[PDB]
Amino acid sequence: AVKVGINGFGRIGRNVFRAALKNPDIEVVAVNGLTDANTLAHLLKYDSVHGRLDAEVSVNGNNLVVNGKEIIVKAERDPENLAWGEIGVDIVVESTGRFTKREDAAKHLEAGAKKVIISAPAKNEDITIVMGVNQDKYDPKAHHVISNASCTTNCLAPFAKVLHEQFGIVRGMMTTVHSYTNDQRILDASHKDLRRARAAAESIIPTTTGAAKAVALVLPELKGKLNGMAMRVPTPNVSVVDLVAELEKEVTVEEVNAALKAAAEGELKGILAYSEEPLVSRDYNGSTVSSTIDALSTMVIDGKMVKVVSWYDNETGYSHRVVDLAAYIASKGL
Amino acid sequence: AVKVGINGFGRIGRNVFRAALKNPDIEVVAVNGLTDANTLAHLLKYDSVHGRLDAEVSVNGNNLVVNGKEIIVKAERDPENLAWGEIGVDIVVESTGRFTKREDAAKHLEAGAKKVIISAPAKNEDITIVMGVNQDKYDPKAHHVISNASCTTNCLAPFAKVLHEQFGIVRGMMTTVHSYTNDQRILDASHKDLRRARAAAESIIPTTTGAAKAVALVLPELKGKLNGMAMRVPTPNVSVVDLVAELEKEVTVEEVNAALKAAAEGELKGILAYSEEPLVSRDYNGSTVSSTIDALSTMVIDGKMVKVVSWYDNETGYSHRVVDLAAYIASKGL
Amino acid sequence: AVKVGINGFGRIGRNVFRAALKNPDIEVVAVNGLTDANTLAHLLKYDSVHGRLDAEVSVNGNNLVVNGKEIIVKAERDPENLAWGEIGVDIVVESTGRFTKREDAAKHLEAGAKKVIISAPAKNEDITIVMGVNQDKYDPKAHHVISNASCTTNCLAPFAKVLHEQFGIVRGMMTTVHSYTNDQRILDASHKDLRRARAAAESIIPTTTGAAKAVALVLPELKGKLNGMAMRVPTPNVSVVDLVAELEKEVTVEEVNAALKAAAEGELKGILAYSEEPLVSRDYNGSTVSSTIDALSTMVIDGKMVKVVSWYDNETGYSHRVVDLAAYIASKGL
Amino acid sequence: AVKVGINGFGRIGRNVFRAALKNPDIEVVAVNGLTDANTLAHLLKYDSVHGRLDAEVSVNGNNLVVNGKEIIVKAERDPENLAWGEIGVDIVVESTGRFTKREDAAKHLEAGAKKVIISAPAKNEDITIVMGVNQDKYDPKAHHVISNASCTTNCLAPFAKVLHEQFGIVRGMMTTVHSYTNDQRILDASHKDLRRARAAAESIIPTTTGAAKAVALVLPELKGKLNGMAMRVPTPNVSVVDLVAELEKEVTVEEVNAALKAAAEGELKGILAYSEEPLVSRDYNGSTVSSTIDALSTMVIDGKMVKVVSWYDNETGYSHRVVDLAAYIASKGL
Ligand SMILES: NC(=O)C1=CN([C@@H]2O[C@H](COP(=O)(O)OP(=O)(O)OC[C@H]3O[C@@H](n4cnc5c(N)ncnc54)[C@H](OP(=O)(O)O)[C@@H]3O)[C@@H](O)[C@H]2O)C=CC1
Ligand SMILES: NC(=O)C1=CN([C@@H]2O[C@H](COP(=O)(O)OP(=O)(O)OC[C@H]3O[C@@H](n4cnc5c(N)ncnc54)[C@H](OP(=O)(O)O)[C@@H]3O)[C@@H](O)[C@H]2O)C=CC1
Ligand SMILES: NC(=O)C1=CN([C@@H]2O[C@H](COP(=O)(O)OP(=O)(O)OC[C@H]3O[C@@H](n4cnc5c(N)ncnc54)[C@H](OP(=O)(O)O)[C@@H]3O)[C@@H](O)[C@H]2O)C=CC1
Ligand SMILES: NC(=O)C1=CN([C@@H]2O[C@H](COP(=O)(O)OP(=O)(O)OC[C@H]3O[C@@H](n4cnc5c(N)ncnc54)[C@H](OP(=O)(O)O)[C@@H]3O)[C@@H](O)[C@H]2O)C=CC1
Repeated sequence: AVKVGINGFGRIGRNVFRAALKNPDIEVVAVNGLTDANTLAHLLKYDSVHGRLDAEVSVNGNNLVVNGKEIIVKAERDPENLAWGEIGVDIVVESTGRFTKREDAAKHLEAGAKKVIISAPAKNEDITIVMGVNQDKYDPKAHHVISNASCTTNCLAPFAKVLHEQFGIVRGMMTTVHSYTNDQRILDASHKDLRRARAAAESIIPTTTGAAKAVALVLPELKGKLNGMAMRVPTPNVSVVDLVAELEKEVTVEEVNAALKAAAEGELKGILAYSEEPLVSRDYNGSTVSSTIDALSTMVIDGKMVKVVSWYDNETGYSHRVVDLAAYIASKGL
Repeated sequence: AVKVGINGFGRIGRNVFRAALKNPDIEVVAVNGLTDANTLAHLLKYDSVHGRLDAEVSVNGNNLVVNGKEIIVKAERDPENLAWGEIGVDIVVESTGRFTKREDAAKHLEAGAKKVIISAPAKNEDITIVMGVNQDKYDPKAHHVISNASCTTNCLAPFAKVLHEQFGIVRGMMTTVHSYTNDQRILDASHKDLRRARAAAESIIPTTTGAAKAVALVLPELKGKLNGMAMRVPTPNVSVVDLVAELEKEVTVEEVNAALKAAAEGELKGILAYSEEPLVSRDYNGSTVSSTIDALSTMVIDGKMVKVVSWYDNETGYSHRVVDLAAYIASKGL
Repeated sequence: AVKVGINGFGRIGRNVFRAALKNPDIEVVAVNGLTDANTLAHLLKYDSVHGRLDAEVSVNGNNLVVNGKEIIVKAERDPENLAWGEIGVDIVVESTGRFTKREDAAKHLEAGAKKVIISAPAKNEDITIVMGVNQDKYDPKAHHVISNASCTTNCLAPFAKVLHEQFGIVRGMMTTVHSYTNDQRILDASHKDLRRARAAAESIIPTTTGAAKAVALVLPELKGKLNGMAMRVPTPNVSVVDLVAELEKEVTVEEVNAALKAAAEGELKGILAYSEEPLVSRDYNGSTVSSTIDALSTMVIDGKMVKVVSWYDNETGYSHRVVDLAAYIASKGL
Repeated sequence: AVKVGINGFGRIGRNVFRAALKNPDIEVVAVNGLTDANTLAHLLKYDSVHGRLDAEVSVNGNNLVVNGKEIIVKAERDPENLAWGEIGVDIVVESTGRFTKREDAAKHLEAGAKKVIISAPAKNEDITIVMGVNQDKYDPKAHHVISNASCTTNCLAPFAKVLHEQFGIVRGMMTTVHSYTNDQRILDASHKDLRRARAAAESIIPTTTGAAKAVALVLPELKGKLNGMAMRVPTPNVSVVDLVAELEKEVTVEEVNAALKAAAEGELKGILAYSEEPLVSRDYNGSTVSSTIDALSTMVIDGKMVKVVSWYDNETGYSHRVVDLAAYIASKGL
């Protein structure tokens, strides 16, 4: 229903396009990338991780045709030259990873767009929203350049919000055993992060994460109470968060799990999910929720230190949340 | 000079042999497996994880000849029929993974060996030892079936000791991101643990570990103070411990790091290591220590919550421990 | 209609089941393994390669329930004690990998079955059949212990048949760059084959194959004309046969490609397929045909030496042909 | 003795460096990249595939100090601004993959160098040399910009030369099951070759090669009698060539294998090795030789068709021939 555009047709760009296909409220009408329509059609149809797209994918001239609907293809590397206004696009998904500072992503608004959602942590964005945690603090008048946050922050927040509401977190650390991404190297090559410079499918690669910090942007009362690290491992997709927190109240594994299960059926249905099954990561590939509690891994020590473990498909769940935010923003009118 | 017999020439047994060649104090004279000498020489000679053995390996009759010395090869399924006496083996390394209970491991004693080291956590053993932490508590008169704990416990124990001795650990949670081992499956197949039943090279597989609780055997005062889990990921060797604990005292990163570094250069030299280089797991493949602190990852929240990260080559570090334990026992006079 | 029993609920055993679920002409009524119904149930439901089973899988005591249907779960490691005769089973799929010699597979007949399908190259079988190539030679009154050959032979026989009737093969050699299977080791371990004893997910492993001479069994015209090898590589599923051959006739890539495409659209429809898309292995995961020609890879040198590349999902394509042979055999009287 | 400069400090540039350290005739005095000295020295020091370099590496100013010798680090994205002449560099190793047209490679000569070796196949290069095959055609007067060929052409040419010399090649096809390289993609991303645009570690990926045809640039008699393709698999290093040739004379495996053994221990020692061991890829990681015949894989059909399989560590063997060629050039006069 609401016209949308995707700048940067990559892992997240193509996955948002795939998710958009089932949302009614929105309609992706144009996409921009650095490649031709034929490459774009191929990468869109066949995916190593997500499989063959189930739709009629074709190319007419330099315009994609998916299930009969024509999508316009651009190759304008400079975001102010896209002309979103010429084609009616109201929402633009910024997923190139290059325009995360508000002044750059703002170029889309220059080009005619009304709202810009950045699929990554940002700088000086008008607002940071994690669906299920603070979409409500959104104002159509004041927020135009919204950050959807990171995939890691999307997994953690929802169940950090419950844990906090319920038992209260005094402090905690998280580690995300995360699959590799396109920001890494196939074989030892230059990278600013000397660890990410190393062969991705060959080692456990410790790296930084600002996801633990970022959650304070959506859960202010958790400011200065969390921190953590990341460990990129040799799987192509699906990651897991392992949170160890000291709470204010005294609990047991059973009360902690009952709490998460309740939210998963209540307020966070669709965002937070609860699994009591002993699954592995390849089983979460295709998961649309942002966070699935591995109930079997919950642990308590001294009645005050919990260990919660959550799964998340960094591409599918996050892409879906981009679609959700898009459609939510659109419903608040613009 | 002390004759060593190895039962179960697999990953730990072969590596223990490899490590044994570097130490003259002991002499491996016998090895028991369930294949021919020819299959053993090849598997000993070519290692996918560690590379070719630097030494002459040959097959004479059905005994191995490594650097001219002939090693007796046995094919006794039943430990009771090994006759370690007939050939003078003094210490036996029990590395089959099948005889971790006193009932079975003791069969080696009844068969003529004086001491047995189980290269894994055991049941009803005379004593559980982690070198550098409590070997001093070994009693040559009272202890015959010795357990050398697990590779995880060996990693965490030596630094847990430091943090505790000098700071005080109220409570802690751990996660070891572990390479996969031969107890897993290449493709989905039957397994007691439905998690380790899944294709090892394809997923991040959460599983259990008694390592955390096993620290209490070697460090009695940390009984019931720490607990944890594991996450098997797609790498062939090298693992890492992630400990998150609450100290008695309020420290800083530098504070913690100073203590671990000091310990490694003095107290726990050769056992505990300290690294300030941003390395990846592959870099630790071949490392002989038990624990190398990834100093760039030490982290503190509030001054009370610490996160320390430590690398350990699960096969090489551990096997050099088995060799050091076997040399220490023998020094107490068999 | 026909009632089926599966002996060895392995990768092939469970994928044959998944395939059968869709077919009304057959009916899986019981499975045997070396584990409990709860383990089999979980393995049948979550697959690391093919994903979750879209059906209702549950347990009823010791029995499996799948979509309202009850499947008998046994755990008899000796075919002699299977009693298929008692439960009404007509066709038994022998997919353990341990009973491929008539002397062992015929036990199923003695146990009351009417036909046995060996899911691998057999010894002293009654007939080896490659659907599409020679199921026509199947005699219902004479053949009862049937071999469905190997996944590689099922890939190769279809197009070698076509090229041979079309231009006639004079001699050729093939290599199957194959995915690793459960017959290999995770990390270096004992194996009847020292190539296969090496860490599977770590190297390109040359190994032997009987698939190319086995072809002679279904197309005797090609006896002593073909030969070949295999190289197991680090992918969990999907393989590709590489055939280079000397032709009786001089041809063009374009002629060779036209023959193959015609056979796929006509005679060999559903077994031999043809593609002109620039695809990779992950793309053929789920494929039901036995052999898919990668036309872009087709080459010709001197108009006499050709090269033909074909894909095959070693688990799915092969699992579907077992079901196909099951229904064919059935229809011919049982 | 002869001062060398390396341009492009990548997998091939750093490996040539490791090689060069161990060669008395050459001396790398300078390297040019596109990143800071510290990033370069960490990449040189730790290698995920080859290990920790045994030599003291440090960064004195913007220069690298290796084993006491200071190496000049430049960061000129443009060849002619390199001033190789000022610092007295005679031979420049071109390993960026960007200056393969003799016109671009000539810019080094513009900048003061006397000779340029392109570590890849070139366009309009002066002479293409494969060590052991045609280094004798090098003319110190006529040749300035020289191509060392590709790792694949270096594996194929030496045994093709032997086969055609002893038996005579009527024609043949080849396939190099090759490891992935930096020109590939981590996860599905834009690429000129749609096969290479796919996740490198996840699939078997069929691609094209110039190798088989490029053989004629070293062995002209073989012009037109060869062609092949490539298949990159999920291994980080070490490749294998699989040639099936229709020979002129009727031979036996023993005869094909005897001729190869002779040359390996005679005329081509150092370049062609011969193995009768059942080895796998990981075993050739670090081989300096250009081609090792897997004697066990040698097979022949109809007395005229043969298949010979050869291993080659694509980074190390090739990096050792560049140094070799460099040293041979130095010997002929600069
Ligand atoms: N992968 C994941 O798990 C997640 C990633 N993200 C974030 O999303 C962003 C992109 O990541 P991801 O999709 O993973 O990576 P990709 O590299 O797969 O996607 C980035 C895309 O941007 C395209 N691109 C670059 N510049 C332009 C341009 N100027 N105009 C048009 N297209 C352009 C690139 O095209 P080309 O390839 O031609 O260079 C590429 O297709 C980053 O901010 C990342 O941190 C957030 C959550 C999850
Ligand atoms: N892998 C690692 O990183 C570490 C492992 N451990 C422990 O070490 C032990 C071995 O593990 P790992 O080395 O990985 O396993 P492996 O599976 O590689 O080796 C096990 C060996 O035991 C042999 N074996 C089994 N039964 C017998 C028997 N009855 N008589 C003689 N030989 C026998 C096997 O022969 P065959 O192969 O023919 O079946 C096999 O080589 C386990 O207890 C494990 O928990 C502890 C620390 C680290
Ligand atoms: N995988 C492939 O790509 C293909 C394999 N094949 C052939 O299929 C056959 C099966 O192979 P695959 O599916 O890969 O292997 P798996 O190991 O997964 O399956 C073998 C099944 O055999 C079971 N089994 C072993 N002994 C018994 C017994 N005595 N009684 C009951 N069940 C038993 C195993 O149980 P458990 O694991 O609990 O011990 C397992 O469930 C082999 O002949 C193989 O050559 C043919 C085409 C394709
Ligand atoms: N890899 C192998 O197995 C083999 C490769 N080759 C050939 O070697 C060449 C490079 O291969 P490989 O090492 O694999 O690739 P890499 O990408 O690892 O190396 C490319 C190197 O060149 C650098 N670079 C790029 N442009 C410039 C520039 N303008 N000035 C200075 N430095 C530059 C890159 O730096 P940066 O990373 O910061 O961009 C990088 O260090 C190619 O021609 C390849 O075909 C030949 C035999 C074997």
